[PDB]
Amino acid sequence: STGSATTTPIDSLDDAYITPVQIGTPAQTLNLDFDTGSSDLWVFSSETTASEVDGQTIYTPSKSTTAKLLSGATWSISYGDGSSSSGDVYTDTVSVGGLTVTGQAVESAKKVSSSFTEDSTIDGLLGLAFSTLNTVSPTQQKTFFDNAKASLDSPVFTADLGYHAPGTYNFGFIDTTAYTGSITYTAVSTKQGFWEWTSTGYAVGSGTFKSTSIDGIADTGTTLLYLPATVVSAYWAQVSGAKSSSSVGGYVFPCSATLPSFTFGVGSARIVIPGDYIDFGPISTGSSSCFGGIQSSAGIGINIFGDVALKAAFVVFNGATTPTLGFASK
Ligand SMILES: CC[C@H](C)[C@H](NC(=O)C[C@H](O)[C@H](CC1CCCCC1)NC(=O)CCNC(=O)[C@H](Cc1ccccc1)NC(=O)N1CCC(N)CC1)C(=O)NCc1cnc(C)nc1N
Repeated sequence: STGSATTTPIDSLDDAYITPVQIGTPAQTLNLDFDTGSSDLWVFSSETTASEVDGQTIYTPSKSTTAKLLSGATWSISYGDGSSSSGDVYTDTVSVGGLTVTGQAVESAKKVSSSFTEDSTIDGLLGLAFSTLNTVSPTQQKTFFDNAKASLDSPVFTADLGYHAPGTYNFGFIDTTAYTGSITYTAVSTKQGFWEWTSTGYAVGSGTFKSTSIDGIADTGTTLLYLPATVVSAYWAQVSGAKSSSSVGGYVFPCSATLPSFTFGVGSARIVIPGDYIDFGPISTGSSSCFGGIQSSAGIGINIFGDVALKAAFVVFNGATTPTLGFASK
């Protein structure tokens, strides 16, 4: 079996992408953020504190006939930017663009951090990392992809994010009409529970390619691209006026400057990110200073290939026994 769903940017900056998901019987459609950097499927619901919901669509367990409370199970997660959510657990039917999985763990939020409440376009998350990161206690639960793996024509899923436009999430097959040239596969380390791989190097603009190993994770749930201090400093040095701002918390540049492209290595292949992709707008309404899409990871503890890098490629997440990552131009 297979499934295909359209993913849409939440705002004109591509800060995040939402995908419609059918939950329960009869279906209750919620727009979730697909996150390959987490392994929990949580949603706003009729249980969430009333004061913590501001326009999001909620899931109503009592309205679903397939819904069933997972007695004693609880969840609690906190993300890299500090956001947090927690609540109880249910099992129910979940369909993503045709692909149906019964008995999927649906984590119902009882508490959500203020950053979530302020975000009316995101109804919840669908984690696509490795099941080892699931926070359901005391009985860990499997992810949606893990649950469908056995029924898919191919234990894979693909990410095709668009720049200032809609994209596609496919489950169980490769659309050979969606990319150009060949697909380059690279080893994945599942040790930390992430889609962790190693880039082979980089280039700034038309500069010479630098051979250097960069260890990072493929995370659709992260907006920007976070690389080592040395790499990031070399990029912004090619932009007149750019500088690291203490007050803003990152690299900023004059809104009128042209950004050079950024190249990252996949094996012997190279993926090119257009400079337009790296512009994230005025730091503040009306400002002539703009925020950069490539920032330092010196503080994170790991490099992150977020949407900024991913949307420049057709990405294959091969969940075989020996998982791999596939990158192609498009
Ligand atoms: C089981 C935890 C799980 C693995 C967890 N995983 C993650 O945090 C990675 C995951 O991909 C999450 C998923 C996000 C979380 C926030 C809401 C949207 C989804 N990603 C991040 O945290 C990346 C940092 N945040 C982001 O990149 C958000 C994403 C966003 C976009 C639109 C609207 C709202 C949020 N955007 C931005 O920060 N920016 C974009 C806008 C730009 N103008 C400002 C910068 C984790 O590592 N948590 C850290 C953690 C906490 N506590 C402990 C004890 N250990 C930990 N490792």
